[PDB]
Amino acid sequence: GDDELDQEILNLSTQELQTRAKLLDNEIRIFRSELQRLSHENNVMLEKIKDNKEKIKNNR
Amino acid sequence: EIDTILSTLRMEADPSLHPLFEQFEKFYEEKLWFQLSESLTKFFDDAKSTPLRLRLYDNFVSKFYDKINQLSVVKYLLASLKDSKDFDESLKYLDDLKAQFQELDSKKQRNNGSKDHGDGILLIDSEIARTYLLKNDLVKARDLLDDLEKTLDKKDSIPLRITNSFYSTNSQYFKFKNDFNSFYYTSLLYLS
Amino acid sequence: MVLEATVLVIDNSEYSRNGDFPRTRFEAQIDSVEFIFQAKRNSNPENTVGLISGAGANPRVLSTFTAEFGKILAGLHDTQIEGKLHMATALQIAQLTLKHRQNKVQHQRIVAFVCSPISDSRDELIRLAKTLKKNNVAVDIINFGEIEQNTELLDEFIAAVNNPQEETSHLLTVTPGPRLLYENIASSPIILEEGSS
Amino acid sequence: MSLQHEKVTIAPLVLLSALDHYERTQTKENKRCVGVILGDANSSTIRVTNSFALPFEEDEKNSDVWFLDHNYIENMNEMCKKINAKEKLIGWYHSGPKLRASDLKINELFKKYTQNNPLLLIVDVKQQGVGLPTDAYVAIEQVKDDGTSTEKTFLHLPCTIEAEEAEEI
Amino acid sequence: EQEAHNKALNQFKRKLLEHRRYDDQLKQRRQNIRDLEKLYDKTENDIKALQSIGQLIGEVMKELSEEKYIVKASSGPRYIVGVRNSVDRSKLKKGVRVTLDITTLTIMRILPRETDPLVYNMTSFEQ
Repeated sequence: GDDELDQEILNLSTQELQTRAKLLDNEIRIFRSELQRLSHENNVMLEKIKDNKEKIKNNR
Repeated sequence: EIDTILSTLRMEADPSLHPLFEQFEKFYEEKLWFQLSESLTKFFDDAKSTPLRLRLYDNFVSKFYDKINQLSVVKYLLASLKDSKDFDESLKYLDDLKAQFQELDSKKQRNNGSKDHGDGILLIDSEIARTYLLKNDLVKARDLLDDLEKTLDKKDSIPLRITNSFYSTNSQYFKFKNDFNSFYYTSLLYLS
Repeated sequence: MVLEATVLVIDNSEYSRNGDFPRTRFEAQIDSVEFIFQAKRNSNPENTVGLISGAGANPRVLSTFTAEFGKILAGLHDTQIEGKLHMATALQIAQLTLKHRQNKVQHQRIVAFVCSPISDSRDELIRLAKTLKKNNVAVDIINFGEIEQNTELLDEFIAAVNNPQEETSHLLTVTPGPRLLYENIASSPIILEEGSS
Repeated sequence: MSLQHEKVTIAPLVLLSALDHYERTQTKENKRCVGVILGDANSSTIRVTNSFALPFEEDEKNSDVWFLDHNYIENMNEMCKKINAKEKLIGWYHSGPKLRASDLKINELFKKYTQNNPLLLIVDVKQQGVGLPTDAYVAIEQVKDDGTSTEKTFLHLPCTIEAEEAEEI
Repeated sequence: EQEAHNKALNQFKRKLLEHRRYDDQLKQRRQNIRDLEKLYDKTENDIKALQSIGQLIGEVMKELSEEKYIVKASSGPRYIVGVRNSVDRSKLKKGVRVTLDITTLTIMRILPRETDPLVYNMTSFEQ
């Protein structure tokens, strides 16, 4: 957090800092969608290797 | 910020293109930017060769790149510099804007994940080839034409827009060659 | 309500690139879906959610009924926004998705986001409105498309659907002004809704 | 997508199987069985080895309104590899007497899963034709030079059969 | 500090840093899906080879007719076999290695010359 502290009282208003974290709330609600999107794909992928390897060990 | 610039362009503009100018200010404020796309298209048809066109377009491209449709945004740009009689001006402005969108799609293309922006880059490239033909250089345009042609084949859904711009490049090349038939076939494909 | 299967219709448009809502409407809708799934699932985890779009020049199934939260989410990654929702056909395509369910105990419900003024005919859609309740389908219309200056064809659609039936049609209009689309919809009764039997 | 085609070869199994699946959805009267089509492609000759049903609903009020259960298609394909790992989507069959204009919109959906333009194989269940009771199309998008816009259209290709010797006897 | 509303800006400094470390969870997982895409394919490639069957090599000993060939298999005994259309007749010459099927005994394709396992040790001698 190199911002939203007494460094940034100088740069812009203290009310800009009040609202700025609340524009970072939208932004992490979006990064959470994408991170959970990627949770579901790594759960499906790993199980798709299990499907492959199960035949492969039988032949092996 | 941009409100000031808009207001100077309105006064400079025609009394008939004046009410269209008013519409830009309103839709930007209101965040209804699909209607903003509508008002720009109306304006540019009977402002093609008036000089307000290019100045207006610089303002809006700088602010929004994808909150107002990518395909619309480029399709304005190409016509403005066709009317431009300075080919040295035409070349840099396309070249600069091409750079922006390529930079853009690293961030927006994955986050939004439902709009692509790489399609715009292709539309721009068509005009760059054509600036060479306006400068009467056939070879340079041809090396870009070859790239455009392979890229059309590569996509397995093609917008009408891209195959039109691709033929438009070819058609202008062939009549600098003075070849009649080659022009004809190209224009037939394009008109359809 | 409990014991319920829900097809959420997401309206895909260039109207949802508008920044009225945060920080387009589409990016607001990503958040909204995630919330809705958990609300229903924590009311009753035998509920399932299907997802269709308007995207294209014809609606399409992005997800059939699934108990998988991530399949709904994956579907949104796939969908494209340059398509336009055509509501008449989307209702009919939803009705078929609502015949297929995990269990047949799961009730039938449509939830429809509206982000564009609808330019399908009123009399055309009033037939469809009455088809829904014969199939026992009620429809909750979250409206924020037809309030960008447009009439309420909707008023007639919701009255026609309502009848003695525990599935109950609802008209919700959501404040278009900044208060965060998802917040208001989540806070709005959706698991505190009532029947009409 | 392969934009190069010439012929469609069909195994005998395909035709018979779509007729079986047709009667066991109990389809008739503009409700027409539609299943997936499995086989080899990236080949000018489309070689169709097998076919299976999908859960599908056809509305007879509007055929532009249809149901396709997309989730099922991925699961089924994993079991196709169990049988043989060289069967993929190369189109979809129609069971009806002839080509519908709602079939162009349906064809869109199978593009997502095919490395080849998707096949329409009309398996008749009245067994018409003076040759095979199958017609074959593949959807192609092209400019039309007649002064009309770009269509996606179903263009005819010949029908042929490739039968395994084991099966043929 | 300069304010006692900077006792609540500490709380906002914390949210930013969490988000910028959540950026690193976006970048951690974006690297695991691209590695696993190739690892699911390395095993997917194994299925398509495993479900294929072998083929039996011969050489064209002698033309009998034009759709039937005498081959001498590498299993030994000569057979009479037919051909796939993919092989052309005039690329079938005598002493050319062919595949046969191992359940139909039919040429699918012409194969390069066979070569001894032993002579591949011999080009590995020049040391």
